[PDB]
Amino acid sequence: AVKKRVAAVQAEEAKLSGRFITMREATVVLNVLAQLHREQLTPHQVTLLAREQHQATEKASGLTATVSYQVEVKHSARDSVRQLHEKSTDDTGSPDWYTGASPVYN
Amino acid sequence: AQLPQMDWEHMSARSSSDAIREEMHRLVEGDAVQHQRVF
Amino acid sequence: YVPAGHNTLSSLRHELRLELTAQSLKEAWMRISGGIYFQSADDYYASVDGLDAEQLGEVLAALFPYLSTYEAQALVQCTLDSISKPMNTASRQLSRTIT
Amino acid sequence: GRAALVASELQKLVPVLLPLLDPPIAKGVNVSAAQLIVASGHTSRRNDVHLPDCPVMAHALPLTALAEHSAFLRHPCRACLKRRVHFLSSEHFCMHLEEKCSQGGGGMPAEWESIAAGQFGLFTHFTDEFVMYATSRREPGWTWLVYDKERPEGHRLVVVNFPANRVPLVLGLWPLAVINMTESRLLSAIGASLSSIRAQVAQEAVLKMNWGFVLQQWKQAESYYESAERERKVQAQRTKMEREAALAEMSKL
Amino acid sequence: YHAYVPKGALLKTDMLASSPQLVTAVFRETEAAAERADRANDYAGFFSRPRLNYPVASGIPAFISRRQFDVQYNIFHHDAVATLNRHTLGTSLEGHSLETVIRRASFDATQAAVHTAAAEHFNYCFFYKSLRPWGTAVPKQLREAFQLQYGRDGSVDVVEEVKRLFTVVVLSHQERCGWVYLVWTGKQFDVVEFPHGACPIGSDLIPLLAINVHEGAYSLDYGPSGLEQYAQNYFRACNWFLAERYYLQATG
Amino acid sequence: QTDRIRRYFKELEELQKNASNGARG
Ligand SMILES: [Zn+2]
Repeated sequence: AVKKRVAAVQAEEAKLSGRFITMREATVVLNVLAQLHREQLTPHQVTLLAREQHQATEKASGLTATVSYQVEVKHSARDSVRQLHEKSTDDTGSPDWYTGASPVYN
Repeated sequence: AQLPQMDWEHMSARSSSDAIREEMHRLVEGDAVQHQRVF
Repeated sequence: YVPAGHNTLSSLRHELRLELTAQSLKEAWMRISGGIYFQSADDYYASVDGLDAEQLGEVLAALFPYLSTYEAQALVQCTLDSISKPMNTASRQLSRTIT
Repeated sequence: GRAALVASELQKLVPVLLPLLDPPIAKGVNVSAAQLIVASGHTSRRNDVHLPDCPVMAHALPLTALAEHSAFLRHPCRACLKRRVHFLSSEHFCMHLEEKCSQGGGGMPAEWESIAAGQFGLFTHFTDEFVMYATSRREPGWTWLVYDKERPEGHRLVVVNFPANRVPLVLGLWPLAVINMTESRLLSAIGASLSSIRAQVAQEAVLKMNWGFVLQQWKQAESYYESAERERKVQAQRTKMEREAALAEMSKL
Repeated sequence: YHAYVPKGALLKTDMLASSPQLVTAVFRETEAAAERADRANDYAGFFSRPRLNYPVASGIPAFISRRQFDVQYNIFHHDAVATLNRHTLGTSLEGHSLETVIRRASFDATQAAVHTAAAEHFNYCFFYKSLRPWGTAVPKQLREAFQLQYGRDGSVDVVEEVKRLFTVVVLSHQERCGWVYLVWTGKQFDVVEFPHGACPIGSDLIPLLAINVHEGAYSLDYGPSGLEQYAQNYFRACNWFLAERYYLQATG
Repeated sequence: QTDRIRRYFKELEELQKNASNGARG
């Protein structure tokens, strides 16, 4: 248990350092290959889908809605970089939320 | 995409010594002798 | 003896685990692709019929951005090799020898 | 040792990026690095691409030789200086919280034992968790002690070590303390087995730890996360993004 | 005798002024070394500190100091391999070389400690190799490989352009914990940078030179402020033979 | 049972190559 916990610490740190993966962090890559062999692709269609997944990476954002304007309903969406863009700022958008101990530059 | 850093409040559940126990209990239940190689 | 940490009566309806293992990848894929299994990376590549290595390397350098360039390609190859048998190539082989 | 070079180098990168984060920050002078890290952190690959003819992009200029290179400072870029800033800002923030939580010549455990006893059962559990988390470091770096808001009932005062300097603001955590596990620390310890002469720092700093200061920190966070302008701004952003979603979904009819 | 004389001590042309204290203290040490070495061989494991092919009595000449290199080698790498043999001995990946632990517990959280240990271990091995006590003039099969890549209406200073790029990415790494390798990407060269927790085999590249820009790697020799002087000095003690004969098998 | 594993998976691979032409063309 001791060693398994010390790795379970580094198994958190490397994850939050970004370049390390897990089951629901690579399960989408299992899905990538799944549908690439399901609905066949050509190379340039692959580059189009890759630019699609780079536009759904650093700007795609959650809380997507749809109409059934008479009736509308909204629920949350898959991850991105922009959900980090919004979780780094207390979800406030104003990066000066840390009113506590911090050095200042004037 | 599914960014790694985001799912964290679960990745310290591990390094919390509460889930260390709740999974080492399973590992100990599993280290025993078993007589079934497949289903 | 039943090896260590290898669960016997593990199903697919049994919830998915978290450990990056060959067994874990293979069973998660069994859920995911339904029934596709490749005897190597290159069975998958003959199925994809013209998707080179870089054609997935760029896809994944995009998909997860904190990865570096060649590291995207590495995740590519590694998930292949882990749902397959590892590959016989002068790349891996010169890695082994030099190392 | 920071006022030697980093506190002397940062103020020359702050005035040049404060333009490019005007939509984030139009303030001016009163920017704590706790704002530079948060906005000038998420260093983009397609949004903050390298601006054409960038020398720390064309691998002709070292990213560390920017704040002296005026030729870059004239026509700068966003990421090509957002990272340099996201490193030096974070470094000085680590050293700040460091001297602030280390000044433990005063023997004052407070109703801080009450907090931690609620969270563990015993405060030795806490000193042990905190020494384990810094010794079990995937890298010679900085450990942090922070506050979380999703279980803040009893299970709050949560430690985590982070990469070389990435401070637990970039994941939206409220740092309460630091520990110096960097190689500059371990080489100082050497001057007197690594798995031992970093426990010689884990369970050494968790005693040189000025917990009073950190109690001011905990009540600072217990005031921020327990005030009302927090609900205000959060409901504001939760309506802003919801409207930006609805308008976009009602586009191509 | 070499097999008994303890693992760090140094026999001498004994002075014959060997006092009783002079002798009794060194025996007390040797008896300490004896039990720590009967302790090493049960703290020990699969991997070991790669021996180096050259003397390091003093410093690796005109590059590094005796004390500085003994720091890295004796403590930090011994640390790396010791935690690697803490971590791999006893997990489903036990006892196949770094070249297979890296690659089969690579890019993974649930074995993150494992992969970090593995990669850093190798890294140290390769820096060790890539050094040499008085430097190797870049060979003729190699210099032309670098002409084909970094010759832009240029003169004999093309390997100097590559040294330029070396120093450049040394300093464009900032965390002061990591590794800068000149590699061969399977298509072209590129001085890649390296965190603590990665290696050119996690990066699938052919390591051709190994630089160690860890803050601790030069803290004692010049300090953090002499990193440019170090990234220069490293080339009076790099091994372009190792580089080039790896590059040739890399190509074909 | 060993042959049963082998049968199940080869007929799943047959199904996959069937779904290939049935889904893309
Ligand atoms: Zn640039």
